[PDB]
Amino acid sequence: TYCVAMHLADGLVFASDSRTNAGIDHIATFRKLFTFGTPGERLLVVQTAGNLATSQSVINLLQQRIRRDGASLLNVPSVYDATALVAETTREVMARDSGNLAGNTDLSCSFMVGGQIAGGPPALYSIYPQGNFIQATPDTPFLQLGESKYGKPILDRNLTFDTPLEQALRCALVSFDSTIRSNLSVGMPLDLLVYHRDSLILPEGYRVTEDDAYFSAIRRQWSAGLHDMLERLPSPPSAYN
Amino acid sequence: TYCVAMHLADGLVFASDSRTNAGIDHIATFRKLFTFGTPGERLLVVQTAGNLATSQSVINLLQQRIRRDGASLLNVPSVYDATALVAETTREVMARDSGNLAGNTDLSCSFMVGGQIAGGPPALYSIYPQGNFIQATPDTPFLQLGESKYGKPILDRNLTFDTPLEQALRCALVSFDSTIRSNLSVGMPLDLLVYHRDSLILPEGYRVTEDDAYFSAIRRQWSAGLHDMLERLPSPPSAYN
Amino acid sequence: TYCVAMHLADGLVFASDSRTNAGIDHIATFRKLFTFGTPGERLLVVQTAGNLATSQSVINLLQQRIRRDGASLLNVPSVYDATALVAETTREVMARDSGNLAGNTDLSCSFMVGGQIAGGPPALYSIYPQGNFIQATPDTPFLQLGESKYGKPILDRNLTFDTPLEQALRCALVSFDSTIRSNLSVGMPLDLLVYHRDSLILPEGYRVTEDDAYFSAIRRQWSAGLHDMLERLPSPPSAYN
Amino acid sequence: TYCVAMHLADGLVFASDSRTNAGIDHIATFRKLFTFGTPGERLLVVQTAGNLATSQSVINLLQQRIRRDGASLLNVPSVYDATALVAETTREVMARDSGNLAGNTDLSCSFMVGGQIAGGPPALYSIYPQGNFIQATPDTPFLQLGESKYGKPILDRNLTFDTPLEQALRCALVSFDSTIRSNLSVGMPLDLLVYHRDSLILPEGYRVTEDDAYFSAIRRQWSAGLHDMLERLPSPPSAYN
Repeated sequence: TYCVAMHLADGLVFASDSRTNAGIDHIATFRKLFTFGTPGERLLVVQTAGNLATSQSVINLLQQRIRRDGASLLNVPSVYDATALVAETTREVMARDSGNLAGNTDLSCSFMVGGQIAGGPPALYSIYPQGNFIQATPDTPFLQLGESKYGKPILDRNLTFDTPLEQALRCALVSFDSTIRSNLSVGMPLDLLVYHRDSLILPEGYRVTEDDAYFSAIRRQWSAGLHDMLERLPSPPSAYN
Repeated sequence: TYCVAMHLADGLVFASDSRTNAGIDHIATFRKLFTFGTPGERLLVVQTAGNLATSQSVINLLQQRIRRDGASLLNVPSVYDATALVAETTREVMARDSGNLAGNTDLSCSFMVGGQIAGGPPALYSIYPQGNFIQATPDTPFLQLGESKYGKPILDRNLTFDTPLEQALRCALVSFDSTIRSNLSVGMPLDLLVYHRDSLILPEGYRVTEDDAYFSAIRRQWSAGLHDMLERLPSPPSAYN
Repeated sequence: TYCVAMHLADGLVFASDSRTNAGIDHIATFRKLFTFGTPGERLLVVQTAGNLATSQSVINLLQQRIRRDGASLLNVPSVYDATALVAETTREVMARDSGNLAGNTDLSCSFMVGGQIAGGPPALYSIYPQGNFIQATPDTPFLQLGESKYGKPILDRNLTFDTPLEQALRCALVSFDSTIRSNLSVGMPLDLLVYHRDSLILPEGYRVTEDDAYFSAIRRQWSAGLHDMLERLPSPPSAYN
Repeated sequence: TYCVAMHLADGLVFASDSRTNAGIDHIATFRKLFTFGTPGERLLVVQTAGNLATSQSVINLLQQRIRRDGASLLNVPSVYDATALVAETTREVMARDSGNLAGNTDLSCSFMVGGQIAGGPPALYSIYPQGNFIQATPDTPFLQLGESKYGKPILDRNLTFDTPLEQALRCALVSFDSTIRSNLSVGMPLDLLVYHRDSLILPEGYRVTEDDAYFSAIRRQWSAGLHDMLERLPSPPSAYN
């Protein structure tokens, strides 16, 4: 479980893995990036991390309620209020499943909610286990969920509010490369989605499998590059021994 | 997180850092100085300190509500009432996020609200974690938020109601210099804003980065100065050993 | 005294004369169209007809109270509530000036209140002498105050919800043309204001004087037109004598 | 925080310190003596003690309302009614700030209100935390707020209704001397005001700083005096051991 989302000058970029702890000795693939919207009016993306049961219930309820007269991700007036609604829904799910039977088992999960609603700029939020959330800004334009320390440095080094989408995406992919190599809880397939500021369309998004020609290639290149750079760095002086 | 605001004879000066505790192992840059107003009618500045999620929500709601028929920072009749509105909004945010899920986590934050509305003098208030507030006066013309003990002495020593703006700003910068050296929770970039009494314009404000020529220079000078004065102070008499 | 307001698909159009009965042998010019608002958040227009003293007092109190912590035209959450507030204020003024000293003199006046507040469509109301009101709709998209029968037919004939603003304004002007010719209590200068749906700006509005090139011209063309049509109408048959 | 006020045959004398508890680790200077009036018609003085936020709000509202059609310190018909108005205002402030958010924090404060309105004698009242008040009389011609036990004896010993103003003031200063030495919560600068019975002018008042020549001198003299008297008092008889 590792998710990243970026809010940049030109729009939004989302990327999630799929490897999921579904119980003991049951590791499995589950999508962690979901889209919602009406074309020409709004796009919203929700990413998930943490307890599967909880996050599934949350997503499921959001879907059921879309087709119902009352508060829903399709009528909510701002990306803020969408984020709040997700949080609200999370609280509701935690209330029900909590009891003596759950015991000390940890039901918490976290989300990212981003997108654009007609008539206001695109936005991106991250909801914490405890249900309070923060918004990405130009000074802090990307947010992560899950197992994210491994792939943070490359984003810290290169990403800024002005990074174009194609390059941000690329950057995200390298982030996943390092993460996958160094932590087995993270794993392919990946799910990506790129959204263009003010387009107000629902992009289809894309799934990166094991076999993906492009992702295989940039991994091979990135390795060769790192290995090169390392050999062509100077040796430590006398002093260092 | 360290913010300072001054209300002086000639106007207002505001300065904030940007380093922000956004969770465990996630320290990040977030603007802590926000401006609002209509040119020729009003300027209001809000500074933030404390819990990111809470303060962000508060600022976000104040922005959404500006573009809405009802109480807002643009229609409020006095700087006092602006301060009250911020506080009012804070209460509202605390009410919603509070629950079993937050648990013992500390959601409190503090604010400064200052500026000028057409037809009355400029004013500056500070709102405490508990939602009650105080007003800066000629006898107590500056107020601080956050991690402020480190840089308080220089202000206590030099600042008064009659200090001109350029000098007050300079003074503030030295305050930040000492603070940054002695406490890692405070950090650049800094955000400044100077407002001239009765101008009723929205100044663009200015951001001080790591690279800033002027700020680098006065830090280097101030160090040299202190080091000099210290060596040229006399030795303690016989008595002291 | 003659005022017209229209609520159309593309926005609002307001127009008022200025000739005012201010006592015996004291006929005078007074503005009867007043604007209020905060740019990017709301526009409200109030038009007046009836007793000068009363309407002036009403408008004056609304202005004073704008700059005061409490109910005011700037904080009121809807155009409806604005209208209600105006009415509320009117009642308050009538209560105070009523007494034995006024005697049988007629202190009543009427108002139109229209505009747009952020987050809801534009609206237009008319308040009657007795303080109860009605709202213009697509089927009845214009409302009049004062001496309005003279210029009603041209509006009834041509104006509809879908009439564009430039044409509605033109239509209003022809309404004033006929009125001014046929009733001395109505008189120039006129005051106009056009507001574009969802613009949320405060238009400067425009004053039509005696000298106005455009208004002089359309009056001259309209006359010539009417005179033509009249001569080219057929004669009544034998039967009619 | 220590304030004294005296109502004497020749007029009124007011004196306040300025040291103020404004939060934890934030002790600061705030004026605690405020004047109001119209020359040739009235003088009113308000002194404050207790919670800063509360008292500031009270004073602030009294100022705002002076410039507004309704009950205010400038139109109120007697010093009594002025006192009542201050109390009334205090209640209003306590009502608003009270809630769950304040919690158990202590928002109370106390005031003195004294002065003279044309056509009646000067008067002096003290308002208690609970909003009920008492009036100084010839038999009890001074009243204190704040930390007042330290400097009470010198007033009890020497002050009476017939004490002239210059001597009463002097007496007050000695009161502050002892208080300042024995309690750190009280501190300079001090603010004084002397008002002459029937003068109906607004005296400018005077601020006593750390550096004040006269106050430094009488402190030095008073010390020397006390030390002298003490050494020249007789020894206790045999009996006492």
